[PDB]
Amino acid sequence: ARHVLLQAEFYQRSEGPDKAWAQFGFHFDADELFHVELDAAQTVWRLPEFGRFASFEAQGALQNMAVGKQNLEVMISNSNRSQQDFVTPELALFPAEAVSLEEPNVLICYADKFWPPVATMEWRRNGAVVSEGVYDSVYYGRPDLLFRKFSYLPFVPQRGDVYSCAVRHWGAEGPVQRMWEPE
Amino acid sequence: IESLSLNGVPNIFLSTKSAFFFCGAIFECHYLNGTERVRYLQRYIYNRQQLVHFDSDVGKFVADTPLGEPQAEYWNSNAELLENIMNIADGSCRHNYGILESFTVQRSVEPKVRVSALQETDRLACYVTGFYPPEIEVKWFLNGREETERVVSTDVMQNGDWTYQVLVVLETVPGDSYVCRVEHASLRQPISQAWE
Repeated sequence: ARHVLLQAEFYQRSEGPDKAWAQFGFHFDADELFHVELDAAQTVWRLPEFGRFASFEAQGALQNMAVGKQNLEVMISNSNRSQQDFVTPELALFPAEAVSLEEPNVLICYADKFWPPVATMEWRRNGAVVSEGVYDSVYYGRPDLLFRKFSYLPFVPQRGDVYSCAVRHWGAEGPVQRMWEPE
Repeated sequence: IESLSLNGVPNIFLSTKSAFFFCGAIFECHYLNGTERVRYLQRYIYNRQQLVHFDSDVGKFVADTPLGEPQAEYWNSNAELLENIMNIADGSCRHNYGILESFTVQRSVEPKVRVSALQETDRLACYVTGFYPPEIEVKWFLNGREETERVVSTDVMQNGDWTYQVLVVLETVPGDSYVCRVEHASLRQPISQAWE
């Protein structure tokens, strides 16, 4: 359409090993307004300004999640435990802003076209893991029913530094990785 | 602060009697021609298939796969459910639009424009970042004339933080005057950046 506001939720689980996950979010065109922390009943706005403009009663999402959990078990039963092939992610790595020496920037790792939406990013600078200040998004849908996810690393560009983002997808035989260096 | 409403609550499926299983539900408000028209959709997903959907222009659930058919028939049997769902397009969808409009529909973030010689120099790069909405026009002019032949643009890329970026490179061996012109809704006049 011309603009779309979308409430997107899911509940999923693995066996061997047994684990479950769920998600509830509001989205406007390609971007995320908020998601709910489903263990904490917390509305988490993607940008702080949004929480100064609007509110959302978080427990509604958790009540929806209980419905989705029941629907999952019913559809697993109705389908005779029907399942589908995993799709591994493709990765893009690019700075958020024009690169200047000694000017704070943010490196963006975008994992796309994967299923199911279970995937973690790990950042390295010159081969050493970096964690402080990293932000990871929740999983954003796609019309082809695959998913995508952003991770962000604050950094200060310096000549000869090499960054890497590695994505570990549920069930994958290994991580997929991409590297980037400031020009 | 006003409170957003749910766009929907998932309907309950009917039971008809290593591994991985996934169930998703999506509730969409489509805002067409500004406030003129709303189209409301529900979509129910199992693993990687949409089973059943609702389109307010139709007014009934429609199955997209045989697994969705018992579900559409079940829900379509409930007249009051269909009435309530049919009310969402001009109800919660428009309530949420009224709250959100000023900072989504009307969000405006200026692009940041850098022009950069690349290599000697065989390419000029016009890097445009940080803008919202994603619609933008970035063009190269040499000596006054727009260059279409030797221009390579990335797609407009989503940064995921409600900003977008694009890089537009002119393959050229330095005419005398190059300009990158950027037109964007956030700006009262276009940005013209000339290369030194």
